[PDB]
Amino acid sequence: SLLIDKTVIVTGASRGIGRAAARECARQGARVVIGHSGSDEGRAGALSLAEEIAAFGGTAIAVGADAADLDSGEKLVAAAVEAFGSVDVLVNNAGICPFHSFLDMPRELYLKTVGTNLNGAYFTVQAAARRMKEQGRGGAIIAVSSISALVGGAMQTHYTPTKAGLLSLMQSCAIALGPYGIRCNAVLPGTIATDINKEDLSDLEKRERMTSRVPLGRLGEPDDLAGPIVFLASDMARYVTGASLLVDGGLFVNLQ
Amino acid sequence: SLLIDKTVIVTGASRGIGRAAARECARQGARVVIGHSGSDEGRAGALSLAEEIAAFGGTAIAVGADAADLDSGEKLVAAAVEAFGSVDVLVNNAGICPFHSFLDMPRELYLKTVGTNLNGAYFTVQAAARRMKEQGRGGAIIAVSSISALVGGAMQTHYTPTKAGLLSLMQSCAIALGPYGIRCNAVLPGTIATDINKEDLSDLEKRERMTSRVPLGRLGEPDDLAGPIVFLASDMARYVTGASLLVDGGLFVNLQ
Amino acid sequence: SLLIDKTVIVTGASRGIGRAAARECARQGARVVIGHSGSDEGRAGALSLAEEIAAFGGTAIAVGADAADLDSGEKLVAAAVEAFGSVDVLVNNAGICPFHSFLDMPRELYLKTVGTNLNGAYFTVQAAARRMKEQGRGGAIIAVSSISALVGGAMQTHYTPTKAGLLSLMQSCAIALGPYGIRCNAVLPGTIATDINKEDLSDLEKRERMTSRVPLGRLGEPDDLAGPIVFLASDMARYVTGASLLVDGGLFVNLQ
Amino acid sequence: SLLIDKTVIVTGASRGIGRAAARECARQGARVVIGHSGSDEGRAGALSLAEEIAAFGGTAIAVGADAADLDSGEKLVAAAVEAFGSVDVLVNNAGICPFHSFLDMPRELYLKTVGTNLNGAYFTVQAAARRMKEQGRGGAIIAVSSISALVGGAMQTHYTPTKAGLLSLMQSCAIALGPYGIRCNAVLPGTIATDINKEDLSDLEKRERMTSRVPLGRLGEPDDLAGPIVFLASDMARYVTGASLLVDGGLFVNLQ
Ligand SMILES: NC(=O)c1ccc[n+]([C@@H]2O[C@H](COP(=O)([O-])OP(=O)(O)OC[C@H]3O[C@@H](n4cnc5c(N)ncnc54)[C@H](O)[C@@H]3O)[C@@H](O)[C@H]2O)c1
Ligand SMILES: NC(=O)c1ccc[n+]([C@@H]2O[C@H](COP(=O)([O-])OP(=O)(O)OC[C@H]3O[C@@H](n4cnc5c(N)ncnc54)[C@H](O)[C@@H]3O)[C@@H](O)[C@H]2O)c1
Ligand SMILES: NC(=O)c1ccc[n+]([C@@H]2O[C@H](COP(=O)([O-])OP(=O)(O)OC[C@H]3O[C@@H](n4cnc5c(N)ncnc54)[C@H](O)[C@@H]3O)[C@@H](O)[C@H]2O)c1
Ligand SMILES: NC(=O)c1ccc[n+]([C@@H]2O[C@H](COP(=O)([O-])OP(=O)(O)OC[C@H]3O[C@@H](n4cnc5c(N)ncnc54)[C@H](O)[C@@H]3O)[C@@H](O)[C@H]2O)c1
Repeated sequence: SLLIDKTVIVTGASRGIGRAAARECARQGARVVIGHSGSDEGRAGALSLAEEIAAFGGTAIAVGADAADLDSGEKLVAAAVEAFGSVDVLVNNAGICPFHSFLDMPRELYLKTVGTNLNGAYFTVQAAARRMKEQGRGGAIIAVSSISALVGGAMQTHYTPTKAGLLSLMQSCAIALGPYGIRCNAVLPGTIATDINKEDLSDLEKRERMTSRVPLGRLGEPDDLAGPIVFLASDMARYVTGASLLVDGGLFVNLQ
Repeated sequence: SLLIDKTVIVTGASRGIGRAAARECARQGARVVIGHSGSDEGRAGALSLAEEIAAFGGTAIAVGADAADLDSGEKLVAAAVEAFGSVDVLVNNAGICPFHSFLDMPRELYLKTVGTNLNGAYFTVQAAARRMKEQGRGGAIIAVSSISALVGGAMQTHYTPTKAGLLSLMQSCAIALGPYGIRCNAVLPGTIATDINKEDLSDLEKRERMTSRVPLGRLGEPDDLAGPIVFLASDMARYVTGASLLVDGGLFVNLQ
Repeated sequence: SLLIDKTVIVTGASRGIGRAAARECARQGARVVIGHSGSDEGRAGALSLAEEIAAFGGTAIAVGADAADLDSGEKLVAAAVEAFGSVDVLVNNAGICPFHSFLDMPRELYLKTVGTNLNGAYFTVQAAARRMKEQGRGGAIIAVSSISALVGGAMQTHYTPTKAGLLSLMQSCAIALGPYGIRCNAVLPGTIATDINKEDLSDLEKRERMTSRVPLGRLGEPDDLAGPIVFLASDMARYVTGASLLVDGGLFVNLQ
Repeated sequence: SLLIDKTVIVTGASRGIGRAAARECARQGARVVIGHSGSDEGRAGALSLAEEIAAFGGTAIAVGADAADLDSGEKLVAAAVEAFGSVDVLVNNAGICPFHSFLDMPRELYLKTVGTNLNGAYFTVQAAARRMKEQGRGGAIIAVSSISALVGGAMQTHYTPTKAGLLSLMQSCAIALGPYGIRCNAVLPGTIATDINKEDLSDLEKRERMTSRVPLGRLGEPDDLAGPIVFLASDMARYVTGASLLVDGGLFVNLQ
């Protein structure tokens, strides 16, 4: 078990990658904080994860927090220190991807995605990093960006820069927090059959073409990101910081 | 001269890389629109540059437009429309780098760098692209990103995401704009001796440290970015889009 | 323990990164095949390592196989077949780095680095992959590339192409082997204090220069590469293939 | 005109990218050396280029040289110094790509591609770089690698590592030759409708699918690489070394 006493903050853990990451952390011994949207969907799924975690002997807390609200980071660590006394791992997973054309992009739609995926993340890692610094025992930070941090997307001109900015954030934060033992890394998932990609997969017309492009012959599911995220949060990656890791089943390298 | 018919909009052309790029384009026959801060230090530099190219057979205006103000997009478009009739090349260069440590980064200063380097660039590219599509004659977009789009900066945790997002924006835009003949590329300059780093480089015991890391043996000057920017804006790059071009004297590869 | 049933072939496991990786896999329950130089300095290290893991409940043999000799592929396969019955994980680690300047690089020494690090790796991966396909149970390939696969080295113009080709080989192999359940990934270690750079790091006035470039504040040790190699070889990386994993303490991103 | 006195060595310039690069160099004032395979195809096409160059007032020489023959580099510079007195630019374009499956790759087929695309290139850049060094006036080196230096290819496990090795070579050579003004860069063309891709395009079944993936809406032709190569050889790129440049019409960023 890899996080036997580390307490892990996972944002946007209602469903998708964030949910499966928080669950596997508890299975490795972590004391998870299940952050969510503060919506009733977020509140319900988080309790479900919290209830499922204690079902096999784990412990966790559900805390609502809007990633666009720049005060959510310090509230999430404040809930984590009040509940478990320390902040050791931050999985900044919260984000949105509203597909939209570029030349007619609304200013509000763009600024809501930059604030949620980038700006809100910047102050969640900041509030978390501070706690790891004055704790003096190090820590791990994992940002969930995208394969789109390395390529483009015609309907994601407002999305891919936030994901490439999350990667770059982990690169610079790796330098600023390096001397304090705080390693910062990014996971770049490929096509994960989640709710963000539901509108495309609900067509089931090019899902067969989506799967065709993945060399592993299948789409990703949230538990594909659980293993890599807890690896980056563990002592198995003690010398890993400023790195990205593609979790895409070969999608990136498979040129056609 | 490789920009004869073209009309070029260069943001942040009052000083630094933007000035040299706007100067070299006009010597290649271009009709330049040197946007600037709206400052009178920026207006004088633009007007001086305008007079400079006026002295040997070039054309240029000067349009004060705050990049943090997203209306500046349609402002610089209409100004290049109402004086030159077309917009054929956009060089998005306006950017700030206020060196500051990560854990005590003010919200105000961080939003000021995101809005000035990324948000204002998105809608500046969007506004310029809408004109290129409406004309139906193709075009070229060039974003001045940075070597910091591939590596980190301890005092630039607020800065490197904007440049990395500038890169990713060029990638996603090259897809959405490709079918319309609009090429979008990023130039990645290394350490260039400008006023973005005048104080940062006046250590006088650390400048030569950065200088010894450049295999070419010298720091950059804004004229070194002029050649690569006109090339990417020229027909020499007819099949070049969605690409990045390191102009760093070998700094990135020099694993010193 | 995450490699219970698996059988691991580790080239160049007599010393350095290969030894630590072969040691950690067996503590994860693996049946290790520590290939070595055929040297008696390599045989003793392998036999010592074999006895080391034999001391706390592990299994291992020792197979002398020159990586420059491309028959060594089918040799290490048959040796793992004729003793353990299967080959499930291949860690291609054997490599030389004979520091030498570019313009006076002998043909013999250059071909010796290409053949040992790349050519012998290609057919070692090919031979191991043929067994994984014939079994039809999937598998994992892990190539020890380098941070030098993304940056340059003035005294490694013969060395960095082999590591960059090792990266690209993992990408192309992840496509051809993906449908057969065979994942192929590269680990990119930074500056690791081994005997590949004992003389290069004994300047004693340049070691701390490289050390100050690592944000984590220390050079690597072979045990730092053990965690990432077993992870990529484990089911934690079920959806990870064609990926690279920087293990450098932040060296790559630290634009010092 | 960008190379008004520079003398340019282009290898494998019979047809394809190498031919169109040598021709555009002459149109920019260069004194070209048209290297070719030494076959009768190579001899014929080279004379045709040489005859076509002098048709518009240029000057050039045809020289046969096998890239697999490691002595071809010094012979190519020896012919260039005997003909024009200096070596200033080296476009190492020679290479092959025999498509073949991985698990049944012949040792001879692999070693002939590593020797032609990588090993032969390493000593062609070496012989050329030496001349630029003792000339003391600098120079430019351009290696034609591939988009496959960044991705994979199922039928190119023997090909993509040589192309990624060519990139890495330019990165390390940029460091070793930096202090001597010798800039080394790589072009990464995408899908160029040449003879290497003829067997796929002669099917014309997925050529329509090949074009579908390119955002510029068309395949590449050799003159798409002429502009970028002469840019990298000119004073427009005086601060550009250790860089790669994608010339693919957006193919790399267009994820599907
Ligand atoms: N869909 C993919 O395949 C894919 C690929 C690469 C990266 N990502 C990224 O992974 C992350 C998870 O997305 P997903 O695939 O699990 O789909 P998802 O719809 O399940 O989103 C995951 C979580 O983000 C939460 N969230 C959204 N906005 C929030 C806000 N302001 N505050 C707090 N929580 C918020 C949601 O409530 C949800 O729980 C995203 O950031 C996404 O950009 C997804
Ligand atoms: N010089 C370097 O080392 C370096 C390295 C990497 C990237 N860059 C980038 O190069 C680009 C060129 O700038 P520079 O740093 O070379 O010279 P500079 O810093 O001296 O001037 C930057 C320009 O940006 C303009 N500008 C600043 N804020 C603006 C605003 N709100 N609205 C409109 N215009 C504004 C200014 O008018 C100015 O001319 C920058 O965007 C920078 O991010 C520079
Ligand atoms: N230590 C570093 O700084 C560093 C950095 C980047 C990459 N690497 C790579 O890590 C890998 C591990 O080696 P190391 O350098 O860490 O330790 P090392 O240099 O002390 O030993 C290298 C291993 O390779 C084996 N080997 C060498 N030549 C061989 C041959 N012809 N045939 C069979 N085996 C042979 C040796 O038995 C030895 O155990 C190397 O391949 C190296 O390219 C190391
Ligand atoms: N086909 C593509 O789209 C593509 C994409 C990326 C990179 N490349 C690379 O560009 C280069 C040019 O290939 P191409 O697309 O023009 O097709 P091509 O068939 O025309 O090959 C170009 C030249 O390479 C020459 N050549 C081959 N082997 C040689 C040898 N031993 N010695 C001397 N010359 C030799 C050939 O005679 C030919 O003139 C190649 O190295 C290729 O790997 C091609």
